[PDB]
Amino acid sequence: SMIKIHTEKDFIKMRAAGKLAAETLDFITDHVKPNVTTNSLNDLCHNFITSHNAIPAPLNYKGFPKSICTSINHVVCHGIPNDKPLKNGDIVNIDVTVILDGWYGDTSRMYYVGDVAIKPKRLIQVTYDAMMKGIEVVRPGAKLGDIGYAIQSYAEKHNYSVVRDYTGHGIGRVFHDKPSILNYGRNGTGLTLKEGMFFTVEPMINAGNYDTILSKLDGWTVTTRDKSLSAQFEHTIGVTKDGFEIFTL
Ligand SMILES: [Mn+2]
Ligand SMILES: [Mn+2]
Ligand code: NA
Repeated sequence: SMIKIHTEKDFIKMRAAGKLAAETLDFITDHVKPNVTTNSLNDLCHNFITSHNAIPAPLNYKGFPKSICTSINHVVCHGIPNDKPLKNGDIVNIDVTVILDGWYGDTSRMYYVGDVAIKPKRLIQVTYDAMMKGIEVVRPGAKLGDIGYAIQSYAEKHNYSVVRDYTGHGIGRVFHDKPSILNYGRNGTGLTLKEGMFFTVEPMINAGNYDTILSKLDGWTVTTRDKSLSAQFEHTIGVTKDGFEIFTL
């Protein structure tokens, strides 16, 4: 597979798209509360994005019917906004992608709905830290499998499981580009990271068993086979002379 190598001019564009994607996530926070629907949140983020001269990449992407993904509780990823009210104690991932001047910024976060219990809180914390362990190996000369190994080792040694079938990806003027960034792997295996690569790191971590099911009904929604909670965070990153840069802050 072909890995695109980027110039400084491209980093500039990615910083702007990343920032706008981050700010959308900052913006929606105060709106997440009990008895709000994910449809309301979708419209909020949709209008935030378009009023900043940008396009929501998920809208009609391979038919996806909405502008953001909202994944509640045992939903693992790509949950579709709907009319169901959020409940006190729920956890939700909101995943945004903006296209700004032709360049994609892709990021997701976990949100608490009302007062959340200790177990959900611990799951979210380990997920965030596992993501960061993956990002922290990134530098020219490190190997792609180093990323998945850091994530997997951290999650599993904290007593959680790693979702295998859905991955990070290259990104830039394209939403999903080469290579796949697996969230599991053996250390020191796979292609060599080079200065100027852009990609996402987006691990999904389950409280129960690692096994997931894709909805045949809507074709998008992934849930845990065992109905245990799952959490995810995502950043878009770039490889620099000194390691990594996170664009989605
Ligand atoms: Mn995303
Ligand atoms: Mn992504
Ligand atoms: Na979830």
